[PDB]
Amino acid sequence: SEIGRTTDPVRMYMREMGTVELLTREGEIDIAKRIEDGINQVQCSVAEYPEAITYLLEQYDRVEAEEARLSDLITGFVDIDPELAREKFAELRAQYVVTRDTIKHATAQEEILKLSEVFKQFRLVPKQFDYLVNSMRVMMDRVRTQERLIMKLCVEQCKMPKKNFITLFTGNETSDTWFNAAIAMNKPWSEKLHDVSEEVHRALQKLQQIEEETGLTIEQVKDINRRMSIGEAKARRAKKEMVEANLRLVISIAKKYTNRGLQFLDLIQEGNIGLMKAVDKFEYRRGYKFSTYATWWIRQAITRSIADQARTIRIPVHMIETINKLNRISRQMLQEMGREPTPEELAERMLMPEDKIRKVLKIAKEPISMETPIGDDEDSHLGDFIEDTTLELPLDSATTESLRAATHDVLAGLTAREAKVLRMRFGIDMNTDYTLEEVGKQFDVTRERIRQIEAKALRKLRHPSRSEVLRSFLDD
Amino acid sequence: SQIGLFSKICRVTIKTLHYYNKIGLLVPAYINPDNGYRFYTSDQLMKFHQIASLRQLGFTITEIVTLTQDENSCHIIERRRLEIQKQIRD
DNA sequence: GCCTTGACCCTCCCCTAAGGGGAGGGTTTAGATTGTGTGCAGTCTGACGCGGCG
RNA sequence: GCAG
DNA sequence: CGCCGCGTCAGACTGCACACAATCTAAACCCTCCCCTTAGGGGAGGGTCAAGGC
Ligand SMILES: [Mg+2]
Repeated sequence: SEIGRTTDPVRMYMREMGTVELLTREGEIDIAKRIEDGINQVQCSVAEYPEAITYLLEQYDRVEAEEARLSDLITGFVDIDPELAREKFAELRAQYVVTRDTIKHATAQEEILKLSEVFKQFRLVPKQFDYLVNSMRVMMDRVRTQERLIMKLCVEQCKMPKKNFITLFTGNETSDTWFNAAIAMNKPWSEKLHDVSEEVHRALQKLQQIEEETGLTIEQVKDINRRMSIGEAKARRAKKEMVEANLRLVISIAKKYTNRGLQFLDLIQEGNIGLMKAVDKFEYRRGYKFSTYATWWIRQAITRSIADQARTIRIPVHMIETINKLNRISRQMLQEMGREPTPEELAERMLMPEDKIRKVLKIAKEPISMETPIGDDEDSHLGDFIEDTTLELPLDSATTESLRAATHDVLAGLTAREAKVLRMRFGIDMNTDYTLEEVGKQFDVTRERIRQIEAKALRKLRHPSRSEVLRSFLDD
Repeated sequence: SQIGLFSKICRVTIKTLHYYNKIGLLVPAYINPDNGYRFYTSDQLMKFHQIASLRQLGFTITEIVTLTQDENSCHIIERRRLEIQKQIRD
């Protein structure tokens, strides 16, 4: 189509963004219903893992003795007072204790779905719900890379048929009777394989703890993890359908922030991040349109990024808000008084001390480019008028070397002991100076004798016999 | 009751409640873990009332910790009585 | 002169009780709003190279 | 803006 | 394969003087950490002062 005719990233963004038609009032409701359907689907899948609801039950047991409050674990109930939640946790507890004692296998496979759809009633907070899902995630991910290294324990031995190797591995999972038929195959590969049949043992039996740790076996929670992925990827592509359809809301908001130190695309990217938060935190059951909430989050993200990354030397958000308040107060006083308000009267229009306002006024200036043309000459820039102030003048370098030579003369006009006491007492010809105790430990002498030595040496160097070379280094 | 609402209930500043938590004198009932927000209950106002009642008698903070945690401690209040009598004379 | 030696003495860092004050960081904001606009610059000519394009 |  | 459009690449050298840029928006909560308040105390680290003996 129009592809290839522009390189501007903002034209490309707008062109690619406009291919998504907006949502109606009932479109947002459908998409939010799909999102919550995905998250309750992953809820009802993880309810198949019973240690999850035991964790939530012992969390309520923590709420029993005020380890937490109720608002931290449950945000509501669909089918907020502590009145209902007591019988709610009784409902989940009664289902758990009736599901515990049953071991069978079609007899014990409806009780789990009863558990899941009694647990569906809980509108969990993101904290606990995230905790359970990433917990079961890391559990089967470690045992799953364990299964994957059981497979690639054959690749170190040989290259092997996996399509013949998948028919064996599943379902026994407590023994090597699936591995016993591998030598009934006896193609060359399955020679090498069996010699590592010992170092697979500690792998192939250790998931046998989880075979009784969750109460389930690995193929059941395998399908549970698969339906977990289906549910969360269902919610993820539904949040994406609500983010992509409100990308013009971001632009309508972000055009109001344009020249405040950020490029247009920086603003709409930060607004996009805020919009993704707004989608994550939207409740359609409040009966409000998506624009009313999403505007709050988009405004937050955009103004926060302007506060953070629009200035070269960054000032905090508290000082950003103080500067904004000062500028608004000042443009009101300028309109009233008909002139610029002096910081003294600006200190009574605001209610801050006057030197605080003076330093706030000193803060706000932005650094000048060192390439600004001076007088718009464009052959003379600001940066070539800036001198290096850290250098020392070569007259001062010549003076320092002359002073070193003079000090060497004067200190050679002393005895070795006094010259050593002075060369250690100050840092002369050394990398460090020393205390009286360190110089005394160098001479196995207590500190006051070193002090006396150094005093008499300073007395000698003060004389008119040795000090006319040195006194010339003190400017009169 | 968040710390602002509670600080206005008991009519003392926020930093005072921060301090009373820091020294372990008056601990919030429930601290939200990630934010760190302090939330109090009525049975924290019940203890702050006792704290303020003792603090209007000049009891030093450690003396209040002892007065609230150690019972039958009338020798410390009598000691404080003798010290207050000395400061009234002075 | 060479040393010691106990007695002083200085500066500096941290501490006191019960919070005050501020800096600098987090967080949520629920009527509903859904495509950037400068009243921009555009105004330099000539040589050269390369690539769509008939 | 200017000087050669 | 020859041609037209488009992009890129240049365009004197020293000096003074002058002088930048100028519009452009949140608030109410909470948290931690740091430094401050009296009237000096306590102590490490490091000099200093008369005395005495070698
Ligand atoms: Mg000029």
